[PDB]
Amino acid sequence: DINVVNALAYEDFVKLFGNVVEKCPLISAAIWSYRPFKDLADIEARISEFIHSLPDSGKEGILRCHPDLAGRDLQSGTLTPESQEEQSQAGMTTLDSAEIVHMYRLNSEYKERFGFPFVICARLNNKADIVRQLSERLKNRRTAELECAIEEVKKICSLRLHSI
Amino acid sequence: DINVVNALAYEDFVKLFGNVVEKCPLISAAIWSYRPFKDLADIEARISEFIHSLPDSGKEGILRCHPDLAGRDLQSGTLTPESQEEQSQAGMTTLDSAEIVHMYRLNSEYKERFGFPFVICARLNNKADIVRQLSERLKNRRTAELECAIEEVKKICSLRLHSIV
Ligand SMILES: NC(=O)NC1=NC(=O)NC1=O
Ligand SMILES: NC(=O)NC1=NC(=O)NC1=O
Repeated sequence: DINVVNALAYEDFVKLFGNVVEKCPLISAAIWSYRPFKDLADIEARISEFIHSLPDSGKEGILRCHPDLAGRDLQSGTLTPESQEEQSQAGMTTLDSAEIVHMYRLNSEYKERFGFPFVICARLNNKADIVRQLSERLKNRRTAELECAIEEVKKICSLRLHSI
Repeated sequence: DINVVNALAYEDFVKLFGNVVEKCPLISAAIWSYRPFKDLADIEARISEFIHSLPDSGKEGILRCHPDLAGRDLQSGTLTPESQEEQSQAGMTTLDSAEIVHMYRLNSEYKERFGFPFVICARLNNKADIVRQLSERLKNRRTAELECAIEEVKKICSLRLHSIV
């Protein structure tokens, strides 16, 4: 109900919406300045607007706040609830030994090339789609890759918003 | 040693510097793009420039990521390590029921006016300085108070950085 949302104290707005962009509560905290909102779509547009106003370093910074698919945080039970649910949905929690070594290998190569983690919208992809895109995006130039990765962040955000 | 900082992987850099601006690891994460850093001052300068590049809503957003002095989080024991140590040094951890209630009311008035928390460098202020700044800054215009608050955020960041050092 956009009306209860629009009436939220900023503290409560940030508590509810503070993880729609992984570990970046600043983003949701920022867009509260633009209340009242017309609908959830208004909130989405404001968030996209904010992200796109950032320098490239800010975009890369957002990416660096994300945990690896099937990486240290998954295997340590230190993912946020959203990341944990999303990664299980994409099959990351039931990878076999060979699949885990492969994901490690693919992640290391990606981060070495680009200087941020590989990010994809897990809820929109299965295991196979994920390996396909990783191998694919590995071949991108940095500028094109940054745009690609931020689009996945925005998709993740939209789904997270709609799960609230 | 800046050489060692300059050699950190972003995962390690974010882990170590991710809380120099409260609950805003994004800023630490962003500035890693500009490495190598000449010195600590280059780091602070990149932080400052990043913050200054944000829209006003981003600056407000940063402030909104800070907990209240003596507030729910302190009482619940759910502050970040730095905030916890910083409020204890400013005398927020040994307040009686009266004072806790009084801090709550001052914070309520400020945040109702400005639409973000009252932020002060706690490691440079005692409990009486805190109440005094709270009352003076309540009079500021919103435009001015935003810049004043952000300066305090930069002060906190500088001392967090030097504590890491
Ligand atoms: N791809 C990632 O880097 N992280 C994952 N994508 C999601 O949507 N959730 C995650 O945990
Ligand atoms: N003033 C605040 O809003 N927060 C406090 N100032 C600090 O320096 N540390 C805090 O926890």
